[PDB]
Amino acid sequence: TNLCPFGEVFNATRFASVYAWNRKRISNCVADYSVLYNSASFSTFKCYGVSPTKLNDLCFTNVYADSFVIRGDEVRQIAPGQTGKIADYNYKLPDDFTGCVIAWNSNNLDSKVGGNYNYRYRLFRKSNLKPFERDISTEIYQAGSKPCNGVEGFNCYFPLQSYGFQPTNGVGYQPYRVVVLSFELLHAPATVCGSNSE
Amino acid sequence: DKEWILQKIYEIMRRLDEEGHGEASLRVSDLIYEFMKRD
Ligand SMILES: *[C@@H]1O[C@H](CO)[C@@H](O[C@@H]2O[C@H](CO)[C@@H](O)[C@H](O)[C@H]2NC(C)=O)[C@H](O)[C@H]1NC(C)=O
Repeated sequence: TNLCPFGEVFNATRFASVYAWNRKRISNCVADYSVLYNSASFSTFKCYGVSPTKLNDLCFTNVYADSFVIRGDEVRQIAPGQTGKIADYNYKLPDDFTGCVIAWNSNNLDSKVGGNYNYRYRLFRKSNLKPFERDISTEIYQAGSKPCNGVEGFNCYFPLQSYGFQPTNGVGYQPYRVVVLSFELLHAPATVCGSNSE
Repeated sequence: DKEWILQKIYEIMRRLDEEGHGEASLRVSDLIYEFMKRD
């Protein structure tokens, strides 16, 4: 009966920073994925299982919607098998991902004259993230031979950096809002069904 | 070791930000990432 509240995700006023990406569980509702696909101008809308139209005949236990902001030239890392600053240290998709990755330019909401400092990314980490792992820690990172003891200094860095988005950036360095839809199929009665299911 | 040059590149990244060179700072950040991946 209920229509799935994709609007609460895609139309949120503020998005999460990628290092602390947000996840919303979508359950117990009817989802029209073709209407979502057509709901706005997207720069990326790449599904790794089936297409939106084909999604509309499918039912899932839950749908997860992960959202955050990155640079336009980083959206390519939100994909199975990719490496880079974002895929390694911030948000990692599994090699067997079969959901959808959706993105759009948000220069008009997430940039500021003089630099927006609300959005940050992790620049340093001792190891790469596991798929769907989330690291919100802020331990001073030991880049050199000597321990940091919790104090910033020589080769001892705060692990997050601000994007500093300014509207005059080149488009590859402009902010993009990203939504990743994961389609969960447990051994369970479905709770999220497409518009043309059954 | 890379300790001195890593620190200098880190410091330029931070200075470029404070001076509003927000996009130049991101280019330096990318280099820090690639540099630190190397042995
Ligand atoms: C995000 O917000 C926009 C703006 O309200 C929604 O677009 C409207 O959708 C309704 C129903 O489909 C239409 O009747 C309006 O004409 C749309 N307005 C515009 C300006 O396109 C959009 O549906 C929302 N996104 C999601 C995923 O819910």
